[PDB]
Amino acid sequence: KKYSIGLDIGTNSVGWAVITDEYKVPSKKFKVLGNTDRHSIKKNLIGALLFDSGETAEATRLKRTARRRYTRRKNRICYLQEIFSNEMAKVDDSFFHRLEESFLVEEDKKHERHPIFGNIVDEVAYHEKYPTIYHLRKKLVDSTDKADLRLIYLALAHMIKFRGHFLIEGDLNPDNSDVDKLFIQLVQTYNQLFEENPINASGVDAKAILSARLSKSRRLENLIAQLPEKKNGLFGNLIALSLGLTPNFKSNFDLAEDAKLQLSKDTYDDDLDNLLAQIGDQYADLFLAAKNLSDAILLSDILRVITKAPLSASMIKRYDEHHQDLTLLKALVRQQLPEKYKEIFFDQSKNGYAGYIDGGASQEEFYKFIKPILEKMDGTEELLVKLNREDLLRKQRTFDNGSIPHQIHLGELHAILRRQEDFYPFLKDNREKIEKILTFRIPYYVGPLARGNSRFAWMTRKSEETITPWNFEEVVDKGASAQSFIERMTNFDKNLPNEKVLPKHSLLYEYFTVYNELTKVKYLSGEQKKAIVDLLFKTNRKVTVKQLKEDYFKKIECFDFNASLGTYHDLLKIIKDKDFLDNEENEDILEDIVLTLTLFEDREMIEERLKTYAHLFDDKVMKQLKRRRYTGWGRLSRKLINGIRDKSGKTILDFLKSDGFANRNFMEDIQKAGDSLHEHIANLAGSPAIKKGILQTVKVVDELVKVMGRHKPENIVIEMARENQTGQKNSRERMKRIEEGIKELGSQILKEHPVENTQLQNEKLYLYYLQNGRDMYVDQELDINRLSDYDVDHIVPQSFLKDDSIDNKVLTRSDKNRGKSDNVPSEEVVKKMKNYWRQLLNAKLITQRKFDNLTKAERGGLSELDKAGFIKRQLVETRQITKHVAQILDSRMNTKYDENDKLIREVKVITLKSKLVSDFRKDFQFYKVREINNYHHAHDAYLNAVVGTALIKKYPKLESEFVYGDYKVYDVRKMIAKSEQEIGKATAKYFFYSNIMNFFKTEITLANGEIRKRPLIETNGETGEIVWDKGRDFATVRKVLSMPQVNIVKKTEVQTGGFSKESILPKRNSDKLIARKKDWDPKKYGGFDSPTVAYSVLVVAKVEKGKSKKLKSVKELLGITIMERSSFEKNPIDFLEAKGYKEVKKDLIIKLPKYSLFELENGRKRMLASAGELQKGNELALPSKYVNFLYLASHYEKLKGSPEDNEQKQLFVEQHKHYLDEIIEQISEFSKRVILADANLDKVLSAYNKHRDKPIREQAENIIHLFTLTNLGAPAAFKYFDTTIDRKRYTSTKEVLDATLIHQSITGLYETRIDLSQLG
Amino acid sequence: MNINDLIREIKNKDYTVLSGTDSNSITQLIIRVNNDGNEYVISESENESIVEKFISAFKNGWNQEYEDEEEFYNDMQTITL
RNA sequence: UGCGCUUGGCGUUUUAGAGCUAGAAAUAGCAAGUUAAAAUAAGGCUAGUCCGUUAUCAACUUGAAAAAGUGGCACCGAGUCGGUGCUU
Repeated sequence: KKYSIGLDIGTNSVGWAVITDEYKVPSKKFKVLGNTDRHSIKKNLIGALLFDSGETAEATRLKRTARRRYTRRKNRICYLQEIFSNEMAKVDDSFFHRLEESFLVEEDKKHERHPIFGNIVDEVAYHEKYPTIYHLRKKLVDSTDKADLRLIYLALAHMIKFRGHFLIEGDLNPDNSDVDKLFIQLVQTYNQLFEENPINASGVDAKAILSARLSKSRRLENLIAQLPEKKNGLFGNLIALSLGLTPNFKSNFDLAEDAKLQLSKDTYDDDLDNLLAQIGDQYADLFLAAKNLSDAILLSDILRVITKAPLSASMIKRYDEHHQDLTLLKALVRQQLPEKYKEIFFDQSKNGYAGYIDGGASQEEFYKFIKPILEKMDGTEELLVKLNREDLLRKQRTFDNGSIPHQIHLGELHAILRRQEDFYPFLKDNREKIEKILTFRIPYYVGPLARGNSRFAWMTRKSEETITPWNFEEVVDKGASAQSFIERMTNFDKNLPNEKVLPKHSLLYEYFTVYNELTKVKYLSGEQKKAIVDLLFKTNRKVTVKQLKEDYFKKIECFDFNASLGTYHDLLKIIKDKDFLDNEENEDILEDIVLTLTLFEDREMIEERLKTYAHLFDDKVMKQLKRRRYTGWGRLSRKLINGIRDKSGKTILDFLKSDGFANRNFMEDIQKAGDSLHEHIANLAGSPAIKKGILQTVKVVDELVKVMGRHKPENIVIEMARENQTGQKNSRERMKRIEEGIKELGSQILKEHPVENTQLQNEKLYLYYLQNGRDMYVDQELDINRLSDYDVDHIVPQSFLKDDSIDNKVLTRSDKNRGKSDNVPSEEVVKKMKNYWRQLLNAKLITQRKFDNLTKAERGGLSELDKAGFIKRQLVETRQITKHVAQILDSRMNTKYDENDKLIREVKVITLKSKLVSDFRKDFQFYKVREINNYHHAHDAYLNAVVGTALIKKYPKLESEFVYGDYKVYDVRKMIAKSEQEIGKATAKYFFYSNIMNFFKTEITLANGEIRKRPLIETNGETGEIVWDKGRDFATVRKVLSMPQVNIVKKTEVQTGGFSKESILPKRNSDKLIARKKDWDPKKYGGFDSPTVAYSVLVVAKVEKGKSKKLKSVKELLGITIMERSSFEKNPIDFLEAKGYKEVKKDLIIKLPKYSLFELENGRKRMLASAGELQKGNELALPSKYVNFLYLASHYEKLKGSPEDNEQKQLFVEQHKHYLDEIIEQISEFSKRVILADANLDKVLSAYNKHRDKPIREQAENIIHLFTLTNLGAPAAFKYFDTTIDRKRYTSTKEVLDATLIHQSITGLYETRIDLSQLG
Repeated sequence: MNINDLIREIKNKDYTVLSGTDSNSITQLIIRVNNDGNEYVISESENESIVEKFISAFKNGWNQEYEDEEEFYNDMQTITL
């Protein structure tokens, strides 16, 4: 028997269906394995697979950088201890051994209980001479007297453990740390970006105004005071971003919503990346200087004090000001507000001073607590101003120390060693060895320095010994590791595959996208196409079409945009040599620099790769050329742009400046050049989530063909999902487009008629303000309030191309106001309103495609080329990822060659678009309500197989548009008829009305309301076989969508991830917490809480019970956590025997991953969520009539159909209310059967009988809410009108033990039922 | 506010949050409380957004229906602010 | 898309920083608080300044692994699959 396979691929669901020649799904009896009674089961050949989405590896990497963090920061202390250990045992022989044991309790500690000195006498005296380490760290800098070597280590180990940031490369100079010199660096970068509107802060006292001791607002506003723009300006936001505020870059860049940035937050570096994604990466150099400037501000807040050690003394002043103010605060609370002294200074739980110090409140949570308390108290001045200045009772270690450079911790370090160098000999010897431990930074181009066992390492070593910061220069090969660093971190092109891509800011890459954009404009030619480049792009970074229209079409030519070449303009302002850039001989020189400024950020490797260029220019040109790095990567390789050639003797880029084509390679070469399946799915341009979807889609195919007796199908139709689609962004984008388009026209429609954004969801109301309140065809106004009797018209009608988007809708007085033709509006309608459409256009109210289609009659109408293109938009899948997936199947099914050795394409892999099925549904009323059940993925895959097979059987001459392989391409007149039904079943022509989904229609509707009849039997005159029957085939599609058995299978997966929640909880007497170390019991140390369950195990053994210690056979359901999995899989008996189990049977131990299926009584099923909770495992199969009824009733207003079609739809809901009482009848019987949540079913049935008088759409949109009670998976809450039905979960995992364990395949056809009642 | 701000605010609360069915399917947010079976999923509805249900379920207090989930409704409450 | 690499700042935990008083197991009344070590997935080894939250999947049999192997067709039905032939 012949058959086809339909598939719907998604990020977390793969649907499938099998159709025969008659568009029906068949059924087969499958063998049920196991110990059950049932040895046969009948299952239809349609179903879906639901799996959890594939996760991105970002969370894994961010944890790995933290693992390498504490590993290497520890070794920087081991470096100090290993250096000190020898000559230090003289002084103390148990100092270090008390440090690594400082975490243990008195009972567990092997040494004395006091770290530094060991006894309680010399320790408390230290904490009073130096209460903070910054007290001692300053003393070890000023005094020339010998200090205890233990105190020397503690100071050095402190500034080495927490050494500070490496944001600055060399030493600290005023032009990298001072406010005045760094402020000017910001204003200079802002200027270059905007010219003839720049700020010029000529006379401004920068330091004594911006870096004063005042609030974050009293300093930003005081800055602009000596600057007569305002605070809302872009520069005002950069200063607000630098001073620590949270500005909004929306109104400045005119975004769709708000994009707020905060430098102190943990999310700035990613929230900012989303800003450059829209505003363009050209602003990244500007926001960098703001971050560069902000750290100079925060440092002055710390370094409040000319020699000695500024930071520690500043931290000592912060210490003393804390004491004098706390004594000030205590005396006020102890003599003015005598009550609540314990609430502020003793409570710990209400964010007082105790919550500030002992109970976990941040500096801001404590400021907001005493802010109403201080203001309600006299004498609180000099304190409230400090509280507002964010400088009150500050703890010495706060969140803003990220602005402390490591050179500050290097000055105090070198000062301590220098004034102790002449006392201890090894401190004189290792004065550089200790110094280099701090100053060293493992480079980017080196990374992990493994010896061979690491999938991330790439670095080679010059001499295979041990690596330290001091021998890194001698042991590490800087060139070989960096050469592999480039070779690995680069990602090759798709089109060429071993040719490396280009940096996104490359010259030859910027030149390419410049020409690709220019070569498709027209109102071109090769003559001054490059003269535009030379006169427009090569001098002005921004080519406002205004610039082109008058600085090129006036000055030159005859009197009457987007991406550019930024790197050209960027490199221009540096070297000031235009002959250098325009010269095509120095191109390889310009490319390796951008390559070097994109890969590396190191001081020495940049020179080693640019010292070859250190003779082209010298000094003042090089230093500026180095301190300017580029980021990002392009998508093309140089061999594709200026490398390949089709024999013309000209490459792709050469064609762009003469004989334009665009990147629509054809007339072939780009695709002219076996593995494992794990490797084919690995290198696809898709997220890891969809890569899993492809893998399950290949497995579901290999099992469908094995069921069919290893008989490969006829055709395989493929449909994907387009992931990460997923309100305040949409309806505001409409207003942002409506607001600007009105201001351009200047007509006051918003003032005369205000509208809220939520009211734009009305398709007609949106079209009103889209048309400036005017008819699209008539000069007459529009009604505002009588939009009901006024119609929306499709410019290019549905008869030619099914388009229901805004750029093809208009709003007129009536349908007949567009003309009498079946085409676009005629020249009569054009002439009257064409001048006003351009008025709409320049305001960006209508698109240029909407304008081109409205004025198509002026150019003759709809050309055959415009018709043939409409067939491409309906049939050709533009995504590259879908083509690579169909390749995986065509290379798997069609793997047979003849003896002439061609390839026997057995199967035709068809690739359809997601619109053809959704259009097929909403046309012939096969509506879809996804909230009912998971069956729609199988229905979308079944309808895909029908539309795919019915197309190739009806229009075989178009196989080279969606089927995979080298076929004939055809042309325009090769299938497009001349006009009307000319050459109807005569010549090779076949199409006039270009909507290829018309041969399914019973009656085609034109634009002028005319009728074009179509037969009931659809044939193909070139052969004659029946391809579709509007009388007998539609019921088959309706019967297939109505059958209640669909192989719904949740994929079982062993959990993988963290061991538990990462809250290092405090200690407690319970054994529930997880030991943080093998000896640190949570009973006296505090550990992790709530472990995650990898999988579960059906244990079957005997345990000790009763006071007699006898044995008792038991069957349990123990959960194996992730941390326990390593040992349980190594020795399950010796591990289970540690939990009181004895006499364990290993052949009856069952591995139960998540979502394990269990069936009980009356067909009610349960899925195993964990060892102590269950999920709902049943699906509710409503028939096809209710899905059509629930959809039409829910969308009673927004039907998106003709009033001749909406009549039947609205009367179908108003003549079939009893379905509402019928639908609620089944959910009740389905919940009284398998859901087993009776109390929740009480309210939904009572709330339904109340609202029997509510409008039709009211109950519908709330009955769809009701399926949440009966949906598969975990229980969830929902709201049927006002009654909030709360969920009833399943914590009783006991009934599962005596049930039937359904071990089912990926396709659900192959089962293996294990009746667990026979276990024991 | 923006759903991404919700997933971050509950990740900071130690609960292991996946945004499932984000590809022409009905979107839902899975909060894995307990790390042992109990998952409070909230699917999107055309009428009510995913964060409008997060408030209408955790705004006015712990809903008092289960021992096991309390530290939760309490911690999810601090995010409605 | 994806995927890698470098660095910092807080945090949290346990211990150290001795508490003093008139008080019986309740608790008042005072004085204090600002940071230090150590851990920062348990840990695994080849002991590397290296790996350890991604991917990868039903059951059963074979295998270290990579993987190979295991389930008749047709009609008439449809509340999750039946009921009804043919063949061995």
